Amino acid sequence: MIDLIVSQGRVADRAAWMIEGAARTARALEERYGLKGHYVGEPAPHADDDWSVALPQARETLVAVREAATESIKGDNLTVLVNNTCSVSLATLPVVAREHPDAVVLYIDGHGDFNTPETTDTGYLGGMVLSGACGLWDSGHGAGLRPEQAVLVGSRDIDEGERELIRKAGVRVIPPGEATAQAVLDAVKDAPVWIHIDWDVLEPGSIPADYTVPDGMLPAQIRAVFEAIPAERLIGVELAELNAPADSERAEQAVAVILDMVAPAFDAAAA
Ligand SMILES: [Mg+2]
Ligand SMILES: [Mn+2]
Ligand SMILES: [Mn+2]
Repeated sequence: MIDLIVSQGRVADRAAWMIEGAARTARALEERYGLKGHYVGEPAPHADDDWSVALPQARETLVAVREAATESIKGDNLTVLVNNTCSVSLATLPVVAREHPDAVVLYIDGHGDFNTPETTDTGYLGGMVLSGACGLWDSGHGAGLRPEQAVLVGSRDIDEGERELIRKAGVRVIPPGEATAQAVLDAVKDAPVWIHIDWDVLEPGSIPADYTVPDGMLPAQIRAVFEAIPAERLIGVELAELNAPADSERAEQAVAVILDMVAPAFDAAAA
């Protein structure tokens, strides 16, 4: 079955509606699969604070997400986190790597999220998530994820400094035009799999752009990844960074696309 965990506490959010987007996504999953989410954390307004300020502010939410994710990973169900920001994964990825040292993390994101305190241009915690989990810097919530076990999927237009940190650490990158289901399966080999998704990986707007080559990943490419990962091997899935206001038509349309992408994996786990 499925364990649904929903972050609703601020974790460095610089966007206005990602807590609301997480809630609406969770609601759609509850209605479709007959689930009741475990909601963690208290909302707070977005702000452009430095990671050194935002990170301590988020400690209570991160600790609570860590303990909820730990219980789920140790059990028998599919762990599904609907997270406001990628930074929630500073708490979950060290758990994944500890409980499943052989897991491959598919970090599906238009960005690398591999900055350190020394290299970040913007101070944003969300751009430091994968490097933190891999121990390039100390988030205060552990590390232990081998960069050799992390695969960035859909990332593009990466700052050349950050791209060299990624390369030196051994993180593989599969850009959108290479990110077929088979390309992703070849990267995973026989490993159990954790999927982390930042929706900015998706090609914006124009749903049937039939005569142009997309720069981002298409919804069909994400679905093909969820179709291809065997249910027995899937440890869990994180859905992050839907920026859409509560009760907006936009949020209703967005979660319908999300449910279509994740259905192969979630339908199988619910059986
Ligand atoms: Mg499980
Ligand atoms: Mn991200
Ligand atoms: Mn991103």
